[PDB]
Amino acid sequence: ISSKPPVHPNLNMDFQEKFEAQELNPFFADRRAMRPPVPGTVPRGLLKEDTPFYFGKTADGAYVERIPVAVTPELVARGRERYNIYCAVCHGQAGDGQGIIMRGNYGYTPAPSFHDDRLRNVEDGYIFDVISHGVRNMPAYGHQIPVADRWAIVAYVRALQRSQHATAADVPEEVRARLQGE
Amino acid sequence: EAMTIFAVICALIFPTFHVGRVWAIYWTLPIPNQMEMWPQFKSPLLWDVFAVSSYFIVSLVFWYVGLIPDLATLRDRAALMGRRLRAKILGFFALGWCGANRHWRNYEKVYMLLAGLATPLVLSVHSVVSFDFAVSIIPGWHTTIFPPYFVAGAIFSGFAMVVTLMVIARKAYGLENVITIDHLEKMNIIMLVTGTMVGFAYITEFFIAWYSGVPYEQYAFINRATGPYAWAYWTMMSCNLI
Amino acid sequence: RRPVEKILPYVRQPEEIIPGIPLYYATAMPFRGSVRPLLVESHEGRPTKIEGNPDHPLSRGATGVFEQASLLNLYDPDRSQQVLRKGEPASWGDFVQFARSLAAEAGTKRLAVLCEPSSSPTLAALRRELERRYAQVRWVTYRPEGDDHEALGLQQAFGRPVRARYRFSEARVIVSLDADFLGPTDRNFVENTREFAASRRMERPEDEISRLYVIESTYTVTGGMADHRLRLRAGDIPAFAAALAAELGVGELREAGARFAGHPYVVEIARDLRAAGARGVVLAGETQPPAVHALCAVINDLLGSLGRTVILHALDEPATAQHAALAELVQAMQAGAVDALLLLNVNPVYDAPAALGFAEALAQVPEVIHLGLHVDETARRSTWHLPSTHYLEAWGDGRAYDGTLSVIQPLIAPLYEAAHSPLEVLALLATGEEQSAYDLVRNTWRRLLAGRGAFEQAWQRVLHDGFLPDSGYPTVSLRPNRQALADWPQAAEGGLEVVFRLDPTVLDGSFANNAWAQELPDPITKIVWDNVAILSPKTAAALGVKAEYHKGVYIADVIELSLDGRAVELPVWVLPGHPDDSITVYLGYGREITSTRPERKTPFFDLDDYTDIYGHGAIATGVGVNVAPLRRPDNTWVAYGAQVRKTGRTYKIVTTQDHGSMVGRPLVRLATVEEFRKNPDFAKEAEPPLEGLEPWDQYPTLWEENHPSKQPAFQDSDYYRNQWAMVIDLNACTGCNACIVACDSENNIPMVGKNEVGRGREMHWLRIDRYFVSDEAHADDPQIVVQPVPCMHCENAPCESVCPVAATVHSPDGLNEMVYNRCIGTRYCSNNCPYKVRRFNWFNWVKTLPIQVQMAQNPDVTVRFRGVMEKCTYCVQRIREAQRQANIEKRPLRDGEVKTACQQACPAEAITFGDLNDPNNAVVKQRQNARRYEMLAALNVKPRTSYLARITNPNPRLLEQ
Amino acid sequence: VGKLGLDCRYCHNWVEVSDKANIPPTQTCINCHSQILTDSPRLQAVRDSWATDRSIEWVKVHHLPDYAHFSHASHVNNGVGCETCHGRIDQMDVVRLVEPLSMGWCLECHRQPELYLRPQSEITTMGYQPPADYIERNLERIRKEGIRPPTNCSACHY
Amino acid sequence: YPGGVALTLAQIEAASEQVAQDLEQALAELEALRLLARRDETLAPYVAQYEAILEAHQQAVLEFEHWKEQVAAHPGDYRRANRTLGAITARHEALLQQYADVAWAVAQHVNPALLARAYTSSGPRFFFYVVPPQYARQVNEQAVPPLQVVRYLAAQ
Ligand code: HEC
Ligand code: HEC
Ligand code: HEC
Ligand code: HEC
Ligand code: HEC
Ligand code: HEC
Ligand code: SF4
Ligand code: SF4
Ligand code: SF4
Ligand code: F3S
Repeated sequence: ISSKPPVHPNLNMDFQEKFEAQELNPFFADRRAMRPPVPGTVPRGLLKEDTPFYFGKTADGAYVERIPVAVTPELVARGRERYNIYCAVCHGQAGDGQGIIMRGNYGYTPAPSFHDDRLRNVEDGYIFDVISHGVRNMPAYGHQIPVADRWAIVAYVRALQRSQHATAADVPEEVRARLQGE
Repeated sequence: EAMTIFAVICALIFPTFHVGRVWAIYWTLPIPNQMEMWPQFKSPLLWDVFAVSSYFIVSLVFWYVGLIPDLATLRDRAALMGRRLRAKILGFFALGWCGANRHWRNYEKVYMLLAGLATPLVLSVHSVVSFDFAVSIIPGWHTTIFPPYFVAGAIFSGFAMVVTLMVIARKAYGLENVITIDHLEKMNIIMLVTGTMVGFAYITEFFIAWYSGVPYEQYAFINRATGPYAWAYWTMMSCNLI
Repeated sequence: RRPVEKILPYVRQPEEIIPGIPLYYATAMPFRGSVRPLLVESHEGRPTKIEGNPDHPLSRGATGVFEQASLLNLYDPDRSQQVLRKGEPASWGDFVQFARSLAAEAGTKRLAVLCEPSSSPTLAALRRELERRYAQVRWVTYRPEGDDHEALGLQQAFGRPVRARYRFSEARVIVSLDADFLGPTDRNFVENTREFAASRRMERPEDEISRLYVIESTYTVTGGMADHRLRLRAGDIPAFAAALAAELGVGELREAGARFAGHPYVVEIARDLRAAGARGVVLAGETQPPAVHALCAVINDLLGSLGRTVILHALDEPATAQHAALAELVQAMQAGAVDALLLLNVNPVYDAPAALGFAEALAQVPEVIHLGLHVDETARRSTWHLPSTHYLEAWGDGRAYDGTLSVIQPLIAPLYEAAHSPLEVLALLATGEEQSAYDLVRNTWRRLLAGRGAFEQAWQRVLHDGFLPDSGYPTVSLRPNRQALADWPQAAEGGLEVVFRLDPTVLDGSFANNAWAQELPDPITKIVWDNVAILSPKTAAALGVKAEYHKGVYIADVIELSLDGRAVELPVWVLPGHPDDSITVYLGYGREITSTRPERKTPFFDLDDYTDIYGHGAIATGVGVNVAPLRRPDNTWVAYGAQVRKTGRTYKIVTTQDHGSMVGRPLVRLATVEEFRKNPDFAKEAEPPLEGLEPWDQYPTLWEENHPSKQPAFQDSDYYRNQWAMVIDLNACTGCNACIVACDSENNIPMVGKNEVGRGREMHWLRIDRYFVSDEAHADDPQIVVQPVPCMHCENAPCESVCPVAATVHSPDGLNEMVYNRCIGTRYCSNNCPYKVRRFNWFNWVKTLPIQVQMAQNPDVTVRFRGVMEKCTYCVQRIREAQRQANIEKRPLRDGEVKTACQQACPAEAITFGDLNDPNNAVVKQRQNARRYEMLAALNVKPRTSYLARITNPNPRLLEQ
Repeated sequence: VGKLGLDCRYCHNWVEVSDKANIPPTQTCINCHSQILTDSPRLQAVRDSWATDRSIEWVKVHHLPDYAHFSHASHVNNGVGCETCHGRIDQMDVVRLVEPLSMGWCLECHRQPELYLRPQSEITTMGYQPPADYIERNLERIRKEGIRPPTNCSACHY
Repeated sequence: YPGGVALTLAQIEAASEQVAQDLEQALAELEALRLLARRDETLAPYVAQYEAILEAHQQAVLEFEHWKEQVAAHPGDYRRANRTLGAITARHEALLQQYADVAWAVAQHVNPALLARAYTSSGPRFFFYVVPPQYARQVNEQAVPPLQVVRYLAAQ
């Protein structure tokens, strides 16, 4: 209600003189606290130890046929969940039934259904790279999402591809209620 | 109690001000505050607050009640002989005084009450302000005789100022017929009582260093006599004893 | 009412890093002609604290004092904002066009450098890529405080250049011979420290222990944590070592050491070393002529120890003779032969004695070009002064001392526009545009990678791992057969010794504008903010000066020492350790600094001068007097001919300790291996338990049934699982004094000024107090002890009881955590505690803190406001991020998932910190050890950090006494 | 949210694993507002910001002081929802911060938790009515999951 | 403060029974450890390293009655059940966790590898961009035994 910044009497230690990440820094050109890193720098614990598990550009061939990790369904649990938060928005919960954005009459590029056979036989390391690096019209998401999620998401996809090539098809979708909002 | 109450004012400012964060001292009070927080009652710095915030009050209310017949007298004079007709209207602190039987008996037992009910508080106020020292682990403080001692210090300090006020309240603006010099005579005994009761403790301090002290408490009082503050303790004890 | 302080996140998200959580980049740290390893936190690509590289076995995860202050050198104010030409801050873009046109069409051009000592292949290879074009590049490595002098003594001894490594775990008995092997001033401070400490670490009722025999000329930190130390003027330690070896059997050698045939400490150790062949060591310090180091080679070869003094062949670098080049440089300055003068990281106007002139030549020559970090005395006198990057923006390469071949991760962009790191500048001289150091550096490795995997699997691996593994030079054998035996008669005498020596907290003044280091007590004497002269009472009582104090502030006389008509004065302080006719004047501390920021006056109603330590100027001004120019550059640590003049201006000198020499008190309780062999229960015997009552820890109070540990509300959290405690293997604790500085950076603090600390307040939480113990003042044998003292976070805890405003509590796990919010400042939190460790934010030092250092205070802890206490907290901050990380995912806390700052920095693995009630951890082994030294346990306090005593190890008789 | 059906982990990433979860970068809007709208006079700051380096000048709310730290992941992974603490955002054009986020309310959960905590199955569901027999269905998790909330000074104030 | 103390009194009982069933298991393992590693290790501190917890675990049983009976005696104070339950589960999960840390060393010497089924073994916090701990807690919970740790070593 009280539309202004409210009265806090003792401002001694609210806004500490030091500044945490994602906070204003009144020194630099870009008013910002992060000061991003120089290229080439490397952490202590995030080397591309096993390139399969971090990349698909893994052998002389730049893509990988299969998931390297032994895949329990608990990995796929995150796959389902992680799909329906930052990947079912557009490709949709069913892959082909396009999500709210594309079914929303908008100026966006329509994406291909995962159920198309051209996607049902692809190097899984590529579909991984689709997340880490992006595609012609589509952004990346591995810029922000964890990398194990980049795998769990794929097992759900490759399983969701295996929905088709079987008569477990035509999943019910709740999109219309989302177009309305109520 | 003037000489007490104003001392308590210029006293209480220090606990409010030798702290660094004055503004955040209302947390010390047991108000149900903006969160589920309350003070710590194992702390004599808090006992000091309730004590002085009661001792400013009880000594006042016992002084204010002490001076009701004055306001009666002055309210009675303001009409017939005094400053103004509107000093009477200022003297409503009389609180409908007439000096009657029905409540004067009560005034006596109340003056008895606060006498037997502020002394148990006085012996707790300065004792609290001594408990803050002696409760500690320091050897020069943990010695247990201090609360009676500092109290005797309060005697041997307070009357040591009242006489400074009475002398100067006896020369120019004085009451030869009411402030009899025989009063100050019988006054300095209860000073001189603590002129020696204060002295006996210095012996105990200076004794227990030789009797069963920690090897630090052994050193703690050798410091007092021999060390940086030889200017203080040699002359101080001698000043307060000679 | 409050502000609306915004949040400005990324735009072009770097994928690896994330906002809230740091991630550890693996840099290096150059100094003194070598490069310690390191490991940063790098909160969102901003460095906040440095740490050790646990993979690199040379260090095994440790960081001495000299690094953590460099972290603040990075974030200094008044560094190199603008490029200065002539002294004017004019502009950069003209300089590149200028210097480029100078460089490409130059020809001969006769340039000179006066570099910082390289210790890196990119530098040494670019030197060749440079010298390919321009004819004569004199290329003097101006070593700080002249030639290292450990190496020049050995180029003839072995016939070729070489450096040693000095294991000390395979070796027990060590005659130091002035060697500050355990000295933060010296190099390889870890491997000297650790495997020496392990020799001192017993974990048994008796074990074989080092038993060094130090014979220093000036009382130094290595001589403290030591046994049978001796005081003997430098310039005569050669005469000491002369009669030494004659009592061992190498040669006659009698004439130099004329008067030490039958000295006790000589004839004592001689039989021992010959009796300890594969275990005895003979070191040699830096205050000598090089024949001492020949003797360090002759006897140590003859002694039989080669695997114990591990020896390693440098890359053909013997040519570091300070006379041979630096004079020979200015001999070309005065002839107009040399034109350009490309300084890199140095202040030779500050340094570089007048006996061999520099400034007289500097003003002769134009085209001067000083690359530089500060602006001190060389920028002001040059015609071009580049700004310089710190090593954090260099892409530098660098060798660890004598071993591996590391490489820096640069963490932050150049904080200041146009910093232009020295390496690419040195390549900017190579007739091209400014070489991208990222691509420049890489071009060397392919010629020298020595790894069959290509870069993007090797470069990524080394930039990750912090060290190129297989490197480390090949190990030479015995070359000497008594070659270097012909520079003896330099044992000259007849005058006061004026020896120089670098304090652990500063190194040739190159890190003076550095508060964490500048307000760092020296370990010898808790001195801060002034250079000094330390000496004996017998000379003082024969000279006429004192360290008198009638206010607990140490008012001090002066000296006005005078060498060749180049006299200056300084405070004289006194120590009962040093010998006759000798003073150890420490360097740095006289380094004039020129400020860009204002003095920041505020009204007289407001305090700024006492708080604004960065106000009156930058830091390095007037903190002491400059002393480097006085010496003679021949054996350029020592000096004669100081016509002392006890003059006036007798001003203050400030310390934290302010005193010393406990009166036989139970605070260190040293003990012998003889006594330790007799009564392992002696840490308690000083104040044992009572007539028939329990052992002291776990001793019941009056209350045991209503004790809060028996009540739920203290017991009910996600914490009681792991009680925390922090022992200290005091046997290896000597005044490294890095136990402090990591506390200062991890759990942030402000600094304090001379004008303020004089009244005795210092916001260093971890006191590192030293103490002296003599045999009731028998021969004035000091026999020091050092011991840190954080807030042993008690159980009974008087302080907790006493905050009325409940700003203290025995938090779960022995932690007694302070809150910097709830307190009010009545300070009786502190007065209770026997250990006056509840420091107090007296003034608001952080409010006056500038827009530069604020990068440094780490973004995880509560910086504190005026009127608030503070203390150790066991570096709780990294308990929280760990225990929280275990609350997410069900787990315990490992033996080493968490490492405190006092732990992770102390290179001697003294502090261990592993959670109590977790029996597999090191603490339960180090607490269950016999000497669970419980400091002032007698007050029934029951604290954690139940640390250990020292066991000094004397010698059987052997004519010792 | 209310008519695009996004859950909260999309652009408020690092709330499951971090402490003090992030407001998104500008890049997130560039996932879709690079080529979905390209018209409005409402976010020319955004398009320019991706085309420049000045990040989006975001104000914030809920700014409890920076001497009392906090961690969403410590809560969210252990089953606490945004309806309880940050309010029902699904119909919120601009943030009301309907909860105070002060200590006296911050602590009512750490003394009386089981009135609030979620089963972790679809925690970010603004239209969540909990079941009946909610409490006893929850305490069986505190008995098993063993959460043991904090009551002390050590937790957030340091 | 929903409905008083009597609600929580069912679950606090459900904790103490887990302890009582673990009196059997811990003391059973204390037999088995003496049987499994008779002489395959130092065992002189290391067996008593496992016993030292046991006198504490049994001591808390008599307490868990006293803790609990102080609650069920008067059900009119909600600010004791949440605390007694927060104490029990911590004093319980600790002793479960302390048994494990002493029991994983058993495998650490019998097997040269303290197994990859040891702990969550997730990693540091900056190893969340690759491996959120969410994955790890579903590894640790669904793989690691609380007190089937040495009976697991009967398979070895
Ligand atoms: C899912 C259940 C949650 C989401 C999504 C978010 N929160 Fe939290 N939250 C809380 C506080 C007191 C803060 C302020 C942080 C600080 O000042 O240090 C926050 C912060 C956020 C933010 C960003 C705003 C910021 O940078 O300060 C976001 C996007 C956010 N939260 C989303 C409090 C709580 C809380 C009560 C315990 C809960 C359960 C959550 N937050 C959970 C969620
Ligand atoms: C979330 C995790 C995902 C996943 C698994 C995929 N996408 Fe997309 N995507 C979008 C569009 C418009 C395209 C077409 C690009 C073009 O026409 O040039 C794509 C492309 C793909 C592919 C095809 C790659 C190939 O093998 O040829 C795949 C496998 C794929 N995507 C998977 C649009 C979007 C979105 C709209 C904003 C979002 C969100 C995503 N994609 C996210 C994902
Ligand atoms: C991106 C597409 C978003 C989605 C989907 C959700 N949030 Fe949001 N949130 C976003 C931004 C850019 C901001 C900044 C506020 C502004 O000034 O516009 C926010 C804000 C919040 C906040 C308040 C944070 C603050 O500014 O102090 C909260 C608590 C929050 N968001 C939570 C939240 C939840 C629970 C969501 C899904 C249920 C959600 N957000 C959607 C970006 C985006
Ligand atoms: C794809 C998933 C989207 C992401 C990611 C973000 N937004 Fe969005 N936004 C999206 C749509 C389909 C719409 C239009 C729906 C409608 O009701 O018209 C919007 C709308 C907005 C608007 C309103 C524009 C106006 O009315 O002037 C704004 C201000 C907006 N979006 C902002 C915004 C920001 C700042 C985002 C990242 C933090 C963001 N959106 C993400 C689809 C998507
Ligand atoms: C429910 C309504 C909660 C509110 C409101 C707050 N917290 Fe919480 N917190 C909650 C639970 C259920 C738990 C325990 C989870 C477990 O498995 O242990 C917690 C725990 C914490 C911790 C844990 C300690 C740590 O990991 O560092 C902290 C620091 C914490 N909570 C902080 C916190 C703050 C600062 C809050 C309000 C400002 C707050 N919590 C509210 C549940 C709830
Ligand atoms: C979270 C885990 C907390 C716990 C447990 C405790 N405190 Fe708290 N406190 C917390 C917050 C987020 C706030 C901010 C409220 C506001 O006013 O905006 C506070 C507040 C205080 C204060 C007042 C500070 C002020 O600026 O007014 C005090 C003095 C304080 N808290 C003390 C305190 C103590 C002593 C606690 C246990 C020992 C404690 N708090 C618990 C967060 C949390
Ligand atoms: S414990 Fe402290 S003083 Fe001792 S060596 Fe380590 S850092 Fe230095
Ligand atoms: S030693 Fe001092 S700071 Fe440490 S717990 Fe005890 S009283 Fe508190
Ligand atoms: S724990 Fe931190 S604050 Fe405490 S003494 Fe050690 S390093 Fe310093
Ligand atoms: S006594 Fe207490 S109120 Fe603060 S100043 Fe000290 S912790």
